[PDB]
Amino acid sequence: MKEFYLTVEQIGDSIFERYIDSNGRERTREVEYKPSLFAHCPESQATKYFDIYGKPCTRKLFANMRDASQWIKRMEDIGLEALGMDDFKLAYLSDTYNYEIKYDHTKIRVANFDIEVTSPDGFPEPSQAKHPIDAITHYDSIDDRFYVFDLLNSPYGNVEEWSIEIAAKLQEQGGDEVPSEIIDKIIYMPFDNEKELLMEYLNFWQQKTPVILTGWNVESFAIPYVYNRIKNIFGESTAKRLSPHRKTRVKVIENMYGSREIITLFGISVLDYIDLYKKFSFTNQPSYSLDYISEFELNVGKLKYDGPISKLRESNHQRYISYNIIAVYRVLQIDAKRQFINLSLDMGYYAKIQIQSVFSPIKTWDAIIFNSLKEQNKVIPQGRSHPVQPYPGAFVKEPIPNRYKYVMSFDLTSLYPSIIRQVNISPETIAGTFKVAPLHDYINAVAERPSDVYSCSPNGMMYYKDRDGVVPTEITKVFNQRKEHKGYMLAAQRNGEIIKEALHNPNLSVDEPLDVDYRFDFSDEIKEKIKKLSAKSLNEMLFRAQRTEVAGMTAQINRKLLINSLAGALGNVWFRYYDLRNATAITTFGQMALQWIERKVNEYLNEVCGTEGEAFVLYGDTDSIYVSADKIIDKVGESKFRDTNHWVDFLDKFARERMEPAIDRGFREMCEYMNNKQHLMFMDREAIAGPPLGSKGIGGFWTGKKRYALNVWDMEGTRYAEPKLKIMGLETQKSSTPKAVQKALKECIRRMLQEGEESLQEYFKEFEKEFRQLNYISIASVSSANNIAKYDVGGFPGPKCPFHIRGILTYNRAIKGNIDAPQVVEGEKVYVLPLREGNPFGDKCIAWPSGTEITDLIKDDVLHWMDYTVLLEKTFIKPLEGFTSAAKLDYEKKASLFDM
DNA sequence: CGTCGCCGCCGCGCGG
DNA sequence: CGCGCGGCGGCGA
Ligand SMILES: Cc1cn([C@H]2C[C@H](O)[C@@H](COP(=O)(O)OP(=O)(O)OP(=O)(O)O)O2)c(=O)[nH]c1=O
Ligand SMILES: [Ca+2]
Ligand SMILES: [Ca+2]
Ligand SMILES: [Ca+2]
Ligand SMILES: [Ca+2]
Ligand SMILES: [Ca+2]
Repeated sequence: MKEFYLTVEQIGDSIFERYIDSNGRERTREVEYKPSLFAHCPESQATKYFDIYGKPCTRKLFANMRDASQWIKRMEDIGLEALGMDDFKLAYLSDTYNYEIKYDHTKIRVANFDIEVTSPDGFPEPSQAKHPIDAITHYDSIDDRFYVFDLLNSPYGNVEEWSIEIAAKLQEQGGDEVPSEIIDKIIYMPFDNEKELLMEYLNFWQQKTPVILTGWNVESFAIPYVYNRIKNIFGESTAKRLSPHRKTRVKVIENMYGSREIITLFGISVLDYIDLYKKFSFTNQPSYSLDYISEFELNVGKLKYDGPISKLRESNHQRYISYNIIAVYRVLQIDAKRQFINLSLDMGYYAKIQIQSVFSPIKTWDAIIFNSLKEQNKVIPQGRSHPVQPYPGAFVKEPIPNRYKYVMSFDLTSLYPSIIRQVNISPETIAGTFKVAPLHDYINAVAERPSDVYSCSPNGMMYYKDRDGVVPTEITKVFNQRKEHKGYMLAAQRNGEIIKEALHNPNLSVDEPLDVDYRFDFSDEIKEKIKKLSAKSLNEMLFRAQRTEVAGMTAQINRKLLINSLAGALGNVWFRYYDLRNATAITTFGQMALQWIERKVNEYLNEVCGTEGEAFVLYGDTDSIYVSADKIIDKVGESKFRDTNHWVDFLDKFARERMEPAIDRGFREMCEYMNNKQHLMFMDREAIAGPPLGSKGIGGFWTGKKRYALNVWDMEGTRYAEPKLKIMGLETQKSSTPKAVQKALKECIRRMLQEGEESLQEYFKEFEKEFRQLNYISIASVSSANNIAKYDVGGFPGPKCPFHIRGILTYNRAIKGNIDAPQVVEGEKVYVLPLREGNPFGDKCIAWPSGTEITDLIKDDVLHWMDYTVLLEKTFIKPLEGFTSAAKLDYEKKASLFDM
């Protein structure tokens, strides 16, 4: 096979590399790598190395990496550019793997672990590590086994061995309901003392050294606790055995609030799953406990136990160990679904970076670009110092707040990357500048043509048309990958809707799910078989369809994020190719493109309908437009349609056959105007929205910029079995809004758009009556706990203290002097509740860590003093009044003459 | 060390 | 609750 690296590190003058050899075996080597850097030379000397501007360079080969680094410093002291890859391990990887990397995931050791630490005196601080580690479950991807290390004797209690038999039994049998599919995969090892446990762990770690190290909060907890506990018991050199090269560093993350010291293990790539999940999942959650994320992702119940966790080992060691094992598997199950590890490996190997660098698009793009340029013997520029400067972004149209019955949206495919490709925006393609007219002049096509030679953006920039820049070239490759995966995703989604439809008539039989590839549209043959299947098989197929969809979503949306990050990186000072001329060229062009097509769509539809000056485009944001279709529907007449799907077909056909061709012509004209290198402004129909035929639903409404709701029947070619609410910006979409409130506000909107004013009034009235029965968690707001110490004055709110910080301070006073109460962690999420006047907490609100029940100490008092009225007024009624007034509806029935 | 736009809540200090 | 301004949180692109 083709060799591929596992991990790479620079230690002084040595590259330490772990890799898979041609035989598929893990090896390690130390290389005294001689790096090269470059300096400009006279045009009058022979060379094959040139910078991106075509200036000739001479290669400087160094005896070792430290010499190379010192040369950089001397070049700074002289005042001359030191060119080339100054991250010597990226140069090493480029030299060693001078080909597209084919990796075999089965050869890569992915370790998933978690630890248990019994602690009576509060949260066990990793940097102190003063309490015994009493359980480690370490899953190994290569062995496919859960290795369980269990402490039997501790200063906090001596316990019996864990029973695998009881762990397999149902909870109703007194068991732990450890899923049957992993029972045979548990290798259980009890220990009489913590020393032997840790020594055996390290020996085990030596035999099965993780390449990818993951788990839940392992970077902030498990890793530093294990390292520090071992350091406390045995000394540093023994702790350093967690690194295959025996080197570690104790380092902080730079922020703007506080600091936390994490452990860098040289020769391992740590990908904490919480960090994988936060970057790649495209959610914001009220809580990031594994219980919460597991319930959300997998619909599994919370791990249930009595008393505090600090007493669990003592009271019920059986369950303690089982819940440790189950916690590991749940991360595996989340990954099986989301596929973030797979995504990380893909991106990592593509860029030829340390895998853990996927968290950093700047590092990723820096390495992609460097490899692309090196292939052509081109030399990258030195990174420079730049002051942070604000620059303009997208255009957003101000909508007229109103109901909107029929709506068709259109959206530009991958806007910013396509602008980069169309215009040819790249560091080395800058051709010069032209004299800019006000942007509206370009929008209305009244400004003089920018250039007859070069490709232009209305910010004044000009670019070469003779050849593609490295940015367009490299961004196009990832874009194409993205497109493929989006194709798989949408097809899985369409297939899902076919299964949903079929589920309306399940056939009563014993049968199996069809063996199909969900990434491809179901054939007619498959459709007919599905029409003959039982609910059991259809539901299992739907589950499989939805899993394929999720897999496709992960692959596509994060490649989208990566290509969009290239456009953003051009506006970040740490990017090697930082250039505000290029970042602004993208965004200004975007503002022109949007407003230009607004004009064209308006001009086109006015002609179709025989009017003048009327606005059809009601809204737009960045690259999408929302077109009112009322008049199109009205021109045929609502009476003429058989059912909802019929007018949906009609709008789909009208958008695909009349509007899209007009949109294309309008954009082809803009391309010529700007003299761009390649027409790539592709604006397709996205949504078809409206109320059900014959109903009193309003279809959609806008309250303002980035705030609207639509009743969608068709989204980029996916015809839904049941209409789906597209809601943006409104309170239903915010992680800060109470759960039950999100739910009720969503149902109010559903009723408004699908059913009408009377249905909405019927629901509101019922919610208002029953609201006081809602569980306190379901009605708590959520916020992030930032800068607590800034607003802490003696335990009481300082000047300008935010509401939620006030709540935290109230909580702190209430729990003061209590070792075992959950402390609020700076930066993490809190639930927030209003408190009625004259409560014992001595303030108007209280906040506690999210995802958890509030400590039993103050729960009863919180539940008794919760201010439901404030809750109902602030989180529900005020948002609802905002919706309804915008939609010109009343949520409460107004009095009429009929009341006699 | 991808970006900007822009919403609503809140504290504050008004606003004769 | 009448109002904007700045801080904040949190999405929407
Ligand atoms: C989502 C997102 C968009 N944008 C900008 C760049 C996008 O091109 C532009 C439009 O956003 P989107 O329409 O959400 O995304 P897109 O056009 O790039 O991709 P798609 O084909 O799925 O429509 O807004 C960002 O800068 N960062 C982001 O995270
Ligand atoms: Ca635990
Ligand atoms: Ca788009
Ligand atoms: Ca599209
Ligand atoms: Ca059937
Ligand atoms: Ca869009």
